[PDB]
Amino acid sequence: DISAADLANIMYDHLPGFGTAFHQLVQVICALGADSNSLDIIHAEFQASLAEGDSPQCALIQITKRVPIFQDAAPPVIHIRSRGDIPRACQKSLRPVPPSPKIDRGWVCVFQLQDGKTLGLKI
Repeated sequence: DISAADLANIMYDHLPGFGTAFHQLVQVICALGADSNSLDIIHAEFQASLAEGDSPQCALIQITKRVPIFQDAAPPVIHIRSRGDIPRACQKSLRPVPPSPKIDRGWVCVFQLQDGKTLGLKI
């Protein structure tokens, strides 16, 4: 079996840019998949509807819609020290967090500052 880190780097390589929301989503998919022994499934859903099939971003989103661990799953909260600790490329994807945010509905994660303020990352 493939490690979360390795599968992540494989995914990163298909992604335009750096530190985008889709990067953050890769990190979320690989973490949550690892917690569930689903990295196999995920790796294959990424390749199956990769070619062709969908764009890499679309293979990612399709993973959050098709792979069972993500259905009705709340986005993970990531605690950060400052508003600066959010990758610049994520800035144009940040939104206020609504009630009951869902990963399969596009919410990558929720950034929780020290002041208590939250910023949601949406794809």
